[PDB]
Amino acid sequence: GSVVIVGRIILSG
Amino acid sequence: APITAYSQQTRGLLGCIITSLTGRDKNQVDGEVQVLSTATQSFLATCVNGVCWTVYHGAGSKTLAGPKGPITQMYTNVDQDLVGWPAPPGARSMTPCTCGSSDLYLVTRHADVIPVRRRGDSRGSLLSPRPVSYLKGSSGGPLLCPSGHVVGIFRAAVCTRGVAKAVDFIPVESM
Ligand SMILES: O=C(N[C@H]1CCCCCCC[C@@H]2C[C@@]2(C(=O)NS(=O)(=O)C2CC2)NC(=O)[C@@H]2C[C@@H](OC(=O)N3CCc4ccccc4C3)CN2C1=O)OC1CCCC1
Ligand SMILES: [Zn+2]
Repeated sequence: GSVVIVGRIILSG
Repeated sequence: APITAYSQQTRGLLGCIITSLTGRDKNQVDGEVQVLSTATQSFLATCVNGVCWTVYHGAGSKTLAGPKGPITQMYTNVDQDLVGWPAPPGARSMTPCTCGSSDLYLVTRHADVIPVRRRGDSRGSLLSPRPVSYLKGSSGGPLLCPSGHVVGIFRAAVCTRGVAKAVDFIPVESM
């Protein structure tokens, strides 16, 4: 199978 | 450096098993750090200069699910435990570090930003030790300088008797 983007980390500052 | 992070899940497990089998991702990709998953393990990726970078011990040689089908690994360096895919549109790339600062900040999958003191090309120490279970699944996550640029991605936890005291990482120059 493939690797899947299941989320993200939003950065700030 | 007032660097903070916030994690947003964009998929459940059923949607992950399905997108994994197909290789086709319907979702719109945003952000610079991606939370990755094969159906069976989960880790991080960091987009830098066009490429979505992560660890080999996580991704293997697997393809990444993309808008118009499976994306083949353009880059694989098993010697360095690094893989990359050309970033899918929407994935913004981080700017590589300039200040050459030794005060680093590791971003984990739990949206925490951990102070790290650079000790060499690939090594930094945790100012506060962390439990091993706490860092698991954060490989691929960036180490940022105080201004907020990428100096590398988290590869391995350096432990002293069951507790992580330092981090080993792939430098940006290696990518
Ligand atoms: O071997 C370790 N330490 C282990 C400790 C394992 C206990 C779990 C610690 C927790 C956190 C750590 C970031 C992480 C992880 O979350 N991985 S994950 O859960 O995302 C996985 C993708 C799904 N990587 C690890 O778990 C690595 C993997 C394994 O090491 C590698 O496969 N490396 C070792 C580092 C290295 C260095 C140069 C060339 C190749 C390699 C390959 C042991 N590891 C390790 O980190 O340290 C050595 C190597 C560098 C300094 C001494
Ligand atoms: Zn910098």
